[PDB]
Amino acid sequence: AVPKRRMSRANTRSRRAQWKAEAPGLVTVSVAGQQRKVPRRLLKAARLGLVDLD
Amino acid sequence: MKVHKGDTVLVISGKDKGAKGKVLVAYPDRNKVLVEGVNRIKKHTAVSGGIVTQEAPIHVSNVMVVDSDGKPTRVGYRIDDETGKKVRIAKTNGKDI
Amino acid sequence: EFPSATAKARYVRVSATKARRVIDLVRGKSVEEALDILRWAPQAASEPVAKVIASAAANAQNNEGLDPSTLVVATVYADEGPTAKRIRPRAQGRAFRIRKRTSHITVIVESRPP
Amino acid sequence: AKGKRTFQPNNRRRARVHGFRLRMRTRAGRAIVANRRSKGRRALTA
RNA sequence: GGUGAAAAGUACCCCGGGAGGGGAGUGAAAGAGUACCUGAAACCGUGCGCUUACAAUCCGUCAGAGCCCUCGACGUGUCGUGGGGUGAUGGCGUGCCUUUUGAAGAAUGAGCCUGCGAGUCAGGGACAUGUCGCGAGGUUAACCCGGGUGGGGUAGCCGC
RNA sequence: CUGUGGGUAGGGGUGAAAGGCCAAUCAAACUCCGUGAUAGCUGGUUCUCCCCGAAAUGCAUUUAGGUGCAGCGUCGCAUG
RNA sequence: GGCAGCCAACGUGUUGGCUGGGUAGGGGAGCGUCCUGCAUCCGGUGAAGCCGCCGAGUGAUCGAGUGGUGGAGGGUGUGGGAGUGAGAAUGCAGGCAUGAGUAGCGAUUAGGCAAGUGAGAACCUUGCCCGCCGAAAGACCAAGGGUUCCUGGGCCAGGCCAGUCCGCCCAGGGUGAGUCGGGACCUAAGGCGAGGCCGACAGGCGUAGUCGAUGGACAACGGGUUGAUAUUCCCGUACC
Ligand SMILES: [Mg+2]
Ligand SMILES: [Mg+2]
Ligand SMILES: [Mg+2]
Ligand SMILES: [Mg+2]
Ligand SMILES: [Mg+2]
Ligand SMILES: [Mg+2]
Ligand SMILES: [Mg+2]
Ligand SMILES: [Mg+2]
Ligand SMILES: [Mg+2]
Ligand SMILES: [Mg+2]
Ligand SMILES: [Mg+2]
Ligand SMILES: [Mg+2]
Ligand SMILES: [Mg+2]
Ligand SMILES: [Mg+2]
Ligand SMILES: [Mg+2]
Ligand SMILES: [Mg+2]
Ligand SMILES: [Mg+2]
Ligand SMILES: [Mg+2]
Ligand SMILES: [Mg+2]
Ligand SMILES: [Mg+2]
Ligand SMILES: [Mg+2]
Ligand SMILES: [Mg+2]
Ligand SMILES: [Mg+2]
Ligand SMILES: [Mg+2]
Ligand SMILES: [Mg+2]
Ligand SMILES: [Mg+2]
Ligand SMILES: [Mg+2]
Ligand SMILES: [Mg+2]
Ligand SMILES: [Mg+2]
Ligand SMILES: [Mg+2]
Ligand SMILES: [Mg+2]
Ligand SMILES: [Mg+2]
Ligand SMILES: [Mg+2]
Ligand SMILES: [Mg+2]
Ligand SMILES: [Mg+2]
Ligand SMILES: [Mg+2]
Ligand SMILES: [Mg+2]
Ligand SMILES: [Mg+2]
Ligand SMILES: [Mg+2]
Ligand SMILES: [Mg+2]
Ligand SMILES: [Mg+2]
Ligand SMILES: [Mg+2]
Ligand SMILES: [Mg+2]
Ligand SMILES: [Mg+2]
Ligand SMILES: [Mg+2]
Ligand SMILES: [Mg+2]
Ligand SMILES: [Mg+2]
Ligand SMILES: [Mg+2]
Ligand SMILES: [Mg+2]
Ligand SMILES: [Mg+2]
Ligand SMILES: [Mg+2]
Ligand SMILES: [Mg+2]
Ligand SMILES: [Mg+2]
Ligand SMILES: [Mg+2]
Ligand SMILES: [Mg+2]
Ligand SMILES: [Mg+2]
Ligand SMILES: [Mg+2]
Ligand SMILES: [Mg+2]
Ligand SMILES: [Mg+2]
Ligand SMILES: [Mg+2]
Ligand SMILES: [Mg+2]
Ligand SMILES: [Mg+2]
Ligand SMILES: [Mg+2]
Ligand SMILES: [Mg+2]
Ligand SMILES: [Mg+2]
Ligand SMILES: [Mg+2]
Ligand SMILES: [Mg+2]
Ligand SMILES: [Mg+2]
Ligand SMILES: [Mg+2]
Ligand SMILES: [Mg+2]
Ligand SMILES: [Mg+2]
Repeated sequence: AVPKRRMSRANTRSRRAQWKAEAPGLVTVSVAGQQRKVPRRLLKAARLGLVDLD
Repeated sequence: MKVHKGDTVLVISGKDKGAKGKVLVAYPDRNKVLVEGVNRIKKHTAVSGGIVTQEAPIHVSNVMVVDSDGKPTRVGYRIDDETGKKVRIAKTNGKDI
Repeated sequence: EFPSATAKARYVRVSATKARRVIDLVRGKSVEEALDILRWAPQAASEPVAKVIASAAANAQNNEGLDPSTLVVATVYADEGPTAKRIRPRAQGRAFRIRKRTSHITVIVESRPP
Repeated sequence: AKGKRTFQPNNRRRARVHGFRLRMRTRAGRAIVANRRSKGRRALTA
């Protein structure tokens, strides 16, 4: 099927609104004596040095 | 081009108007001359590291040659039939420059 | 008003609407918080925008000479840039158009009080 | 599953069917060559 | 096709792998940076003001509460011959064009913007009507002489 | 069956014949030219206001969705 | 209370009376655009264009009123001339939306890990596995292509993702023959064709000839070597 009418700005912006990203939730870790922020998923791997904190 | 290398010229128009100088190089096909002391520019040199200052050409119209008593002039031509020559004379005083 | 520093990144090979989708994460935040959020956010458009933010911070480091930790990303947005047009050949001799889009990311950060 | 397209390159045959010598030997060919020369083609003939 | 008058085309420093920028300089100007005169609209953002999640809306128009801005006056917040913005709410309200007896029509055409796209010209043509010159007359054609648009040219043509 | 080289050309070729094929096209290929072909047919034709304002009938028509003349509009003049 | 059309009266600009829906269509009077004769005026102390504000006209429209931007030409009067006005032609060109961050990302083999490189690695390099082809998905050519080959460098465009890689970009280099495959040898189908005959002309055929391989004749083999050529270079032994 094919769109019958060109779609209006309100209706275009209504579901262009749903295409968003969510910010990851960060927690603090201490590496080499200085504090960094990492996801809680990668907390252990940062605590034993397997994620590269730039 | 009626104005050559090496002859003193008074810049007659433009910002540096009122300045004597000497033509260091003539560009006959561009109607331009390069006369020292006037129309200076400030150019950036990528390096001896710094910013340079030299001259840039002025249109040959903007400058008039100087007489034998330091008065600007238009230049005409006389014929020296003794050698077939075509000599530059100063229209103001009637002698060469 | 607050003292401010600016940074612009033009002709970045990222769609404007795909840059905005990670710009909307970090608007109006401290510079360090924004850089962390971008560093752990799993969208590629973070790479340009992050750099731009960092660049602005450095300007306040080196041209306004103001405190690193007071910086907040006050304004950030992504303008459209030039588009290149290409052709993808399709079935039965059709030829469809492809847009290679770009962006200009602009950031102004301010040194607000704590 | 036949998939043979119409153009099959052959340098010699292209010469012997469209070349300079064949355009010249006839009369309409000399007309074509003169016409192409007048138009300004950088390549009068194959 | 269009930087600037002139390359004086951004030395040096800083972020970045570069691209790109920020200071500093050049310049009358960099809202002129070799993506370059002016830089419209469509289209795309960001910031602020008002509004909007019990509501059936050709999307306007008329009446209209509340809020916001602005101009006067008295004064110190409330009117005024006021002006803007937005609009809860109430009445009325069936796009444009073509073509049709009759289309909001579920007949055609049109996604949008910007630029472009259709009664013109020739001719002592014909007819009619204005206007001007001369007037029982009116006028020349080819042509000839004029660096001109001026002057000669009676062959013809129309009226009689 | 197949490669290489060659021959047949448009009212012509070729066809163990389907109007098949002849460069993704064939009840007469394609290109340029005549040429801005011609279409009683469809479409489109761009600023404003002021005054007036129809017809969809008759007659003829190789005519019937076209046109001519009449009727009916407007403007100018005459009459009143 | 304002306007306008027709008409009348005094009279010479007023007043009065009637009238003013409208398509096809007829008539009248005007707005805006551009080019120009003549006349005037404005403009780097900032023209046009554009964006506004505040206003104006009965309409097209106006603003020698004003600000912002801008950087060199404009206004007005009175005549002259128009490539003089668009919203529709399944109109033409360019730029950009809607669908939509959606479909797709091109077979029927399938990848993994360790290490390296690098700013960045699922995709590049190396190793070890696993799997697929194997009358091929291996080896060598013709036709066709044309530098795509090798070395060094690159990473903006291209690669349906990324790319440090690449048949992509850049520079330099690389193709060696008495014997291979052709010509200098030969002819077939056919092509052209001295003279020639035919045909109003343009031309049609064609003899002698001369081209024309897909065929006939004719002397080289094994090994080594370069990053890139190899019966070609070299080595050994041959043949014409
Ligand atoms: Mg001068
Ligand atoms: Mg990231
Ligand atoms: Mg195809
Ligand atoms: Mg398409
Ligand atoms: Mg088949
Ligand atoms: Mg300066
Ligand atoms: Mg300027
Ligand atoms: Mg541009
Ligand atoms: Mg510009
Ligand atoms: Mg409610
Ligand atoms: Mg209802
Ligand atoms: Mg309402
Ligand atoms: Mg209603
Ligand atoms: Mg119809
Ligand atoms: Mg109809
Ligand atoms: Mg009907
Ligand atoms: Mg419709
Ligand atoms: Mg409908
Ligand atoms: Mg129809
Ligand atoms: Mg349609
Ligand atoms: Mg056009
Ligand atoms: Mg005429
Ligand atoms: Mg055979
Ligand atoms: Mg052949
Ligand atoms: Mg047949
Ligand atoms: Mg073809
Ligand atoms: Mg075919
Ligand atoms: Mg035919
Ligand atoms: Mg025919
Ligand atoms: Mg004709
Ligand atoms: Mg026609
Ligand atoms: Mg009427
Ligand atoms: Mg009639
Ligand atoms: Mg009449
Ligand atoms: Mg009246
Ligand atoms: Mg009326
Ligand atoms: Mg009425
Ligand atoms: Mg004007
Ligand atoms: Mg004039
Ligand atoms: Mg003046
Ligand atoms: Mg100035
Ligand atoms: Mg003009
Ligand atoms: Mg100004
Ligand atoms: Mg202005
Ligand atoms: Mg006129
Ligand atoms: Mg026009
Ligand atoms: Mg238009
Ligand atoms: Mg259109
Ligand atoms: Mg288009
Ligand atoms: Mg879209
Ligand atoms: Mg969908
Ligand atoms: Mg889906
Ligand atoms: Mg999918
Ligand atoms: Mg694939
Ligand atoms: Mg690895
Ligand atoms: Mg197997
Ligand atoms: Mg086997
Ligand atoms: Mg193989
Ligand atoms: Mg290679
Ligand atoms: Mg690349
Ligand atoms: Mg890619
Ligand atoms: Mg490499
Ligand atoms: Mg390579
Ligand atoms: Mg030999
Ligand atoms: Mg023969
Ligand atoms: Mg002969
Ligand atoms: Mg023959
Ligand atoms: Mg031979
Ligand atoms: Mg052979
Ligand atoms: Mg090799
Ligand atoms: Mg060998």
